Amino acid sequence: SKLEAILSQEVEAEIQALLQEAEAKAEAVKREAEEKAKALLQARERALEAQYRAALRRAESA
Amino acid sequence: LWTRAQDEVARLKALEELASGRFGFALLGYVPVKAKPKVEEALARHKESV
Repeated sequence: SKLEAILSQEVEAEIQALLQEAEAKAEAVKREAEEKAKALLQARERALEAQYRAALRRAESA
Repeated sequence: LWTRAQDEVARLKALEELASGRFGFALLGYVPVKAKPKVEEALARHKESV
């Protein structure tokens, strides 16, 4: 009834705070998980670019 | 101070006689029929009068 609903609503407020801490926990994982993915992609294209510049200076000196 | 302390200590000792319902709780006892209106007047102070 309404009385059990108010009680399970207090417990649902605890549960909602529990989902909010779990959701911000998953977010605090995956924001920087996405950003380490992009940091990998950045450093990878930069290492390839270094190899490209070495290739061009070597071919033109040959 | 002694009166408030004896009152709070009696409330604490009375809290030992409760009957929990797994994050929820019940209680039971007896009282006369002549104070049943006073019992209801006390019962109104519960949250939705649980």
